[PDB]
Amino acid sequence: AYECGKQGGGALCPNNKCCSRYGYCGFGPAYCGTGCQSGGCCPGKRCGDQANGETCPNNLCCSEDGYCGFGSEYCGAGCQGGPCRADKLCGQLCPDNLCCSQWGFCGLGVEFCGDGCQSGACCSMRCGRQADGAKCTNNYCCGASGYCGLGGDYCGAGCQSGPCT
Amino acid sequence: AYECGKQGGGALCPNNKCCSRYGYCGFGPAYCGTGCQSGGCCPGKRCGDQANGETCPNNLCCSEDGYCGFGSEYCGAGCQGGPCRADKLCGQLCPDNLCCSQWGFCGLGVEFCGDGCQSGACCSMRCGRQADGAKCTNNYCCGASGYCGLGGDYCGAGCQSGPCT
Ligand SMILES: CC(=O)N[C@@H]1[C@@H](O)[C@H](O)[C@@H](CO)O[C@@H]1O
Ligand SMILES: CC(=O)N[C@@H]1[C@@H](O)[C@H](O)[C@@H](CO)O[C@@H]1O
Ligand SMILES: CC(=O)N[C@@H]1[C@@H](O)[C@H](O)[C@@H](CO)O[C@@H]1O
Repeated sequence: AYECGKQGGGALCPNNKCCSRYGYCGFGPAYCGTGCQSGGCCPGKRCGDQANGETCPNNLCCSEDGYCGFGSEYCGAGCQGGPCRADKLCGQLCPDNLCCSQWGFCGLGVEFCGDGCQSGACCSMRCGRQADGAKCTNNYCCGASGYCGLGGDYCGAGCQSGPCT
Repeated sequence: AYECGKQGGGALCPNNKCCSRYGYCGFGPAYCGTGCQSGGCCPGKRCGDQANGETCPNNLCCSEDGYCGFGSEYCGAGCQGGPCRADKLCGQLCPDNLCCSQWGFCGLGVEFCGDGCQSGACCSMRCGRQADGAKCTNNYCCGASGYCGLGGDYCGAGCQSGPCT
């Protein structure tokens, strides 16, 4: 019956819906208040230096104060994670599986994850016996066909390297 | 069994994991490629004026070209949805259940959702008998104890107004 959070296999709710302490999605104090696991919690979840490095769920910004949210107070000056307004440098893996572009910035989409992607959720990174025994980054699995990724297709049967099986 | 997407009751994957066309979470072409439903799809999902006004899942930015991603190319100049680097005004709902602050900016966290929150995922917006008949915004439900929210706790038993079931 569960939808989200520790009860629901770590799933997130769509459209910033809060995951309650009990593992269901909604808005209002029952969901977003005490025990809120993810989504638009109020107050925001604790993040960054103020929670042992933990990033914000649902790609929220981590404020200078170490709360999760959106707006200039969270993403602007002093932002310490999520889609901060500042460019995010890498080369230092990108947080939360963001791609590190060939030019050393974090992002998602083909400019980051496509040609020249260094690490993170690259579109098409080759590995294993199809790529000279090359390893995957980010502790991803090498799939049977010698592509990097995660999930059963890469970590399951035929997995060559990384956290197989 | 299913984790995400249409098969998984609309759930998102954590940490920008792609939801495959079959409703499981992963990375690599099988998850992020053709039929990717959410997460760090490659290419990015279509969005905004190239997708009938659909917003990006997982609070990705919608680029001026109508793709979902992160980085300056997506959130910077031309950004048409998600956590764009530009401040977002409201007064005129916010997208994606973001709170419209008392000052007329969209965001999440207490500065937006707390005291003076006009609409969206407000922390504690009063409604119903306890608020002299006041209506919720966003087509939220007014719960039994007179707060605005969504989910079973608000739309279910005791729901006073909005789309009660
Ligand atoms: C794909 C990539 O890494 N692009 C970056 C861009 O995100 C960043 O804003 C800019 C800063 O000068 O440098 C590059 O163009
Ligand atoms: C395309 C898609 O649904 N991929 C899933 C994969 O994520 C999952 O972990 C595995 C176990 O069922 O096999 C599937 O095909
Ligand atoms: C809580 C709130 O609405 N704060 C906004 C801030 O997010 C925005 O960047 C600024 C623009 O001038 O106006 C206010 O300070």
